[PDB]
Amino acid sequence: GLLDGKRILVSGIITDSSIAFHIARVAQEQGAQLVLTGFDRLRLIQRITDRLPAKAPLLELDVQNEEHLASLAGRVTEAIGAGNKLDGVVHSIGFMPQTGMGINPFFDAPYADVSKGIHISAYSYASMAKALLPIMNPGGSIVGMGFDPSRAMPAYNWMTVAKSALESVNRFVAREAGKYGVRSNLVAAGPIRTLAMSAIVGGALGEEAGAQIQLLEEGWDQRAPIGWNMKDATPVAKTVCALLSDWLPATTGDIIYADGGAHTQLL
Amino acid sequence: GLLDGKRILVSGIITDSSIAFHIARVAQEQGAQLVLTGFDRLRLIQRITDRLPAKAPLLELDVQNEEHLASLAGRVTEAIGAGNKLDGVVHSIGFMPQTGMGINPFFDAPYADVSKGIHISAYSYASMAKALLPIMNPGGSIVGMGFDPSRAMPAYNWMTVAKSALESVNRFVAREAGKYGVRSNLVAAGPIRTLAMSAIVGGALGEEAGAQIQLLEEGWDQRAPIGWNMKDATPVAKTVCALLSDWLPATTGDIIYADGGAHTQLL
Amino acid sequence: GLLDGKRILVSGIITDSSIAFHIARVAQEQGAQLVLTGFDRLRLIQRITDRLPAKAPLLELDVQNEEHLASLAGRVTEAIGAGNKLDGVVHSIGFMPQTGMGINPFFDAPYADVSKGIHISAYSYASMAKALLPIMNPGGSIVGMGFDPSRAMPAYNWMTVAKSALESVNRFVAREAGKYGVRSNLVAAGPIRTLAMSAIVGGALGEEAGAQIQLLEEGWDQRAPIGWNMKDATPVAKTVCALLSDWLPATTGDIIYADGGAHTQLL
Amino acid sequence: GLLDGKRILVSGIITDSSIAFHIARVAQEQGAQLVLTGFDRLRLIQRITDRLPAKAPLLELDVQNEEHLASLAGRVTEAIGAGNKLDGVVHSIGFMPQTGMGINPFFDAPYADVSKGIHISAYSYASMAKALLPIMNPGGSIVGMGFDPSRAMPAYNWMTVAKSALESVNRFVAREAGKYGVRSNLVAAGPIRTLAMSAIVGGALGEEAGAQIQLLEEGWDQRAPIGWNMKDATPVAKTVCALLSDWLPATTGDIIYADGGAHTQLL
Ligand SMILES: NC(=O)C1=CN([C@@H]2O[C@H](COP(=O)(O)OP(=O)(O)OC[C@H]3O[C@@H](n4cnc5c(N)ncnc54)[C@H](O)[C@@H]3O)[C@@H](O)[C@H]2O)C=CC1
Ligand SMILES: NC(=O)C1=CN([C@@H]2O[C@H](COP(=O)(O)OP(=O)(O)OC[C@H]3O[C@@H](n4cnc5c(N)ncnc54)[C@H](O)[C@@H]3O)[C@@H](O)[C@H]2O)C=CC1
Ligand SMILES: NC(=O)C1=CN([C@@H]2O[C@H](COP(=O)(O)OP(=O)(O)OC[C@H]3O[C@@H](n4cnc5c(N)ncnc54)[C@H](O)[C@@H]3O)[C@@H](O)[C@H]2O)C=CC1
Ligand SMILES: NC(=O)C1=CN([C@@H]2O[C@H](COP(=O)(O)OP(=O)(O)OC[C@H]3O[C@@H](n4cnc5c(N)ncnc54)[C@H](O)[C@@H]3O)[C@@H](O)[C@H]2O)C=CC1
Repeated sequence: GLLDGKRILVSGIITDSSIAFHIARVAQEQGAQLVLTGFDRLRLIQRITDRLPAKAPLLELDVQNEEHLASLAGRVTEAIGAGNKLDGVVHSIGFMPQTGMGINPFFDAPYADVSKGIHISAYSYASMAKALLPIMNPGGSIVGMGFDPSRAMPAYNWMTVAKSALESVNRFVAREAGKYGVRSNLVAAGPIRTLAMSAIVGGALGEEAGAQIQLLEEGWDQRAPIGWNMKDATPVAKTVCALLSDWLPATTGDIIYADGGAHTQLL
Repeated sequence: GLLDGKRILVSGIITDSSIAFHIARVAQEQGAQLVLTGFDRLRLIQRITDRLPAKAPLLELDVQNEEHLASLAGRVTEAIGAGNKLDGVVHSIGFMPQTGMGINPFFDAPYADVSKGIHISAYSYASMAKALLPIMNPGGSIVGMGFDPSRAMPAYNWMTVAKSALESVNRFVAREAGKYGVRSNLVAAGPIRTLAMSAIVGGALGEEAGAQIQLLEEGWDQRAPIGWNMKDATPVAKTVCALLSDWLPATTGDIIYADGGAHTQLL
Repeated sequence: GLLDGKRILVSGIITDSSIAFHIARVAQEQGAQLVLTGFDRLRLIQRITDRLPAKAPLLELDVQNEEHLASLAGRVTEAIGAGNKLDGVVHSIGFMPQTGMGINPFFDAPYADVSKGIHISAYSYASMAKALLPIMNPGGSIVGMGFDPSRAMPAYNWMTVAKSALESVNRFVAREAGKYGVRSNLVAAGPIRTLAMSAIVGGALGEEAGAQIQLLEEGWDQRAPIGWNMKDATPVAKTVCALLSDWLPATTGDIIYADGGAHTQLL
Repeated sequence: GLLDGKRILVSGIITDSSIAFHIARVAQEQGAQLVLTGFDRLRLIQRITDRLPAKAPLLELDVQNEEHLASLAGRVTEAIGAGNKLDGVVHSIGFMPQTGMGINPFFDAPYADVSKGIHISAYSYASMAKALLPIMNPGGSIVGMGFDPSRAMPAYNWMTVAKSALESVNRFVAREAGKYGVRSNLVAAGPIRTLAMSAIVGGALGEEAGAQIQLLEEGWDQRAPIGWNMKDATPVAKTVCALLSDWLPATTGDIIYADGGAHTQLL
């Protein structure tokens, strides 16, 4: 069991096709005891998570809520029992109001909307770390979910800016986390057919967005020297588990690309 | 005259040691007619700018003000006369509340403070572009001021996150600006002894910040194969002018490092 | 056992402080059956490898020898028995004549000497892949050893050029290897006290080299948010094993930094 | 005149569609006195260069010839007159035997052929610098021609490896050149329809190469936010001249992308 004995907080389960859902599953299959957090439809999330191969306490956490962040460590040690600490934290949380993604022209997202997306998608990586490093073991691992934002791309727009900010935050959380003996890294994932992703290629945010995203994903699989299957989140899940394991013990402030190799190839 | 005939909006003059101040000066020495914008002490800025080798209208612009952004193009064509357009825009604007720079631990900047810095230092690059591309000529150039945020560094903290977001914004403004025949680029500058920079090495934001920044700059000059003189902004000024010229006509969404070569060298 | 059942060719064992030595050891501790290759002192290597926690056939391979490359696949399937294939190949081979490292000024390495180092240290990664992909399983993994060559550094000189070429070769072997269902990646390691490394800080290649390398390594541990211990190769060993495992199944043409996080940090 | 008064050695003119040809032309139009070097058809090159807007001495230089390198500085000061030095050197030289480009599979280039291409296309950048820095002024500029080798691409194959090595060499020549007050940089150009380029899209090196290159170039113009015209070398020429000028005085060991902005954009 890659993750035998480890206690791991996995955030961001919203449906059974969330990337966190699969991380959660592969983690349990691998020996880990989890605690889960969820955003706003908690009953829905409870019903979804009932399907993991094992039970796991579930706590509410709205990353924009000071008080939830304040109480989080208490709620976690309670759920895992006093005298116990986390070995692993997964941040798999993201959001950008739709005015910052694809419908709208890039220049028409208003600041209050982008600030919200940066808050939830980038800054919150620091918040979770701050809230949780006090309850983590030496040898621990924080892992966040990004996508390669180093070139601009159609439709993703401000969400790419948010991911750029996230990569930079991650390099700073690594500085803090290191004082605890704790690694911090991002997994840069290829596009994965989430419920929201599907809704977008179905045109949820306008037709030209839809067509652009669709063209983006097909290009991925073509460049990926080992292919990319957007229908299958589990190679990303496995990658996160590798970073939660003790098998990358000298990597931090870093980015692991689970993307089929697509970013290393031009045509 | 590198810039003969060009009309250029240069933002961000606050003292005679602002980097915009020198860009302004080198630009005039080079043939350009400028319009200047300033933030909040306009009388102060007027008195400062009186010293440039030529007169230049001065307009108020608070990058967080919708109405200033709204009116900006009107105020500019008025100042340069109807039927005239800009060839050049300089964004040399930045700010991060001090809770996000160095005193404070990284995890204690509150979101409202970082959001403010991201607003002024990153998002505003899109705002200026949006406000001004309607009044720019084919062959034009937007240039913003950054610093290399690809590795974390002590004290700069959230300001580095903000610069990471800026680089990503710049790649998107390039997409928009290209429809107008207009380039967008950043100059990544080495550390330069601005009034605020000095105040910080003098300990304005705590002693350990001060010492860290001071150590940062000395490392710069040591790595720079051609040296780096933080007392002298004019090699950065000249670099911005090169991007305003027609001599980099195939570069955009890009980053030019005016940093003595320091980023290309490890020890 | 991370590597249970896998058959793995590990090249480059020359002493018990070679990085391959530890990869070999951690791999065996982890379930793998190995075949080993060695360069020129085969009796010496046999005596060294006798110390691994398990036996492993040992084959001669001089990466500059056409005939050794020609025969290699035969010799390997013989050693592992017909009808069996490799799951894993480790390239941990490197060399640059000393005229290209540190004594000599950079401009005085003669081409014939640099060509030799590029041959052994970069091109040979393609050669091993070519010689061995015919005997590898879907799901396999080729892993080479590099160091981050993206900034120039004192003394390493042409060896850095060679590592730059290696990273680029690796992106091409990924293209080929993918047709076999096989990943190709590099581990970028922090400096590790090998016999040759020690000899150099002891001044083997001149005093100023020695002092520069020594300054390089101390800077590493200072930047590394989780520290770097050049005396201990085993975090690199573990990283290579992670890439040999099935836990990074969507990464290829890529670079994993086992370097304590040092490359993500400026000061 | 951007380059008024400067003396500049421009290498690599072979036809009137060579990139050096246009650099040469734009440089003269801009005030510079040139000395030119040529590889092996000197009479041909003389007849070609007769067309520049001004005369320029022409010297033979085969970058693989020790004796030509040995004598080069003598021949140059002779041609420019004793007591005079160079302000500018252009390296616009490249070659990879066709076994390393596109016909052949990547694994079938033999080392002796790749070594040749690395010799001419990468190592020679150090050679020219070594041969010429002794006859350069403070404030001088060495400029080489590359293409972005950071992702693998079809057909270019070993020539991409060679360009990877070149970028790394350039970071080392910057270290040496800095002791003379001299900058070293590369221009990364978009694809440009040279005679050899045309021959290749015409299938000179096999049909699938041809089709791949052709697909590569069309993708360039599509990503380039300001377009890319492979028929027109003069935006690259202008970029090189910008680096020869005094307008990028703090950039070295660096890479300027004259590529329409294509590398900053994913789809
Ligand atoms: N699906 C894709 O193609 C890729 C997604 N990613 C990233 O993976 C992560 C997970 O998203 P997916 O699983 O793809 O979609 P998802 O929609 O299943 O996950 C988004 C999670 O963010 C949570 N969330 C939103 N606002 C929140 C708040 N205020 N507090 C707490 N949680 C909040 C949602 O509840 C949801 O569980 C995101 O960072 C996404 O950007 C990275 C690469 C690719
Ligand atoms: N000084 C340094 O070592 C380096 C500075 N930079 C960047 O150069 C740019 C200029 O800063 P410096 O000249 O160094 O300092 P400075 O303090 O002279 O310039 C800052 C400018 O931002 C303006 N500003 C702040 N808030 C504003 C708002 N709401 N609206 C409009 N303007 C506002 C200020 O009025 C000031 O003119 C900034 O982007 C800075 O981050 C980049 C590299 C190095
Ligand atoms: N030690 C260090 O600080 C770092 C080393 N690396 C790389 O790790 C790899 C292994 O080197 P170390 O274990 O450090 O030193 P080492 O000297 O123990 O390993 C070098 C291996 O290359 C082999 N070799 C040399 N010429 C050969 C040829 N013609 N054919 C076959 N093999 C040949 C040697 O026999 C030796 O086994 C090299 O790629 C090195 O550049 C990467 C990062 C750091
Ligand atoms: N054409 C393209 O799409 C791009 C070309 N480049 C680079 O621009 C540079 C110039 O090539 P182009 O003008 O495109 O082609 P070209 O064929 O006109 O120039 C090649 C030059 O290399 C010279 N050369 C070859 N072997 C030599 C030797 N032993 N000694 C001295 N010179 C030798 C040739 O004589 C020729 O003048 C090369 O570095 C090329 O890789 C960079 C980006 C794009």
